[PDB]
Amino acid sequence: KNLVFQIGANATQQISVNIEDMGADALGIKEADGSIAALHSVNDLDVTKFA
Amino acid sequence: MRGQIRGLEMASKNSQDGISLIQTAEGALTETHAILQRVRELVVQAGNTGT
Repeated sequence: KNLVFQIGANATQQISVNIEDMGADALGIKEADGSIAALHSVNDLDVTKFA
Repeated sequence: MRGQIRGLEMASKNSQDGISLIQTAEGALTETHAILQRVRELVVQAGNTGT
């Protein structure tokens, strides 16, 4: 579901743009990861969990 | 000869009324064009998805 912009007065004179981020915008491979890589932007350990 | 003379003048007037009719039709096609241009524009921007 790209961001097709119309840019020209003719066919296929267009630009495709994509965008993503949310709470789970930390490290990623295809998905973020489980215990890491999203909750490093949603949960962010230091509740007691560095001592 | 008279037959062809008078009928040839009247043939001129016939062609002239033909011109007139065609000018009317064509004017309708002018305003047709202007409208279709508007349409094309509305399609281009309407094809400017994303915004």
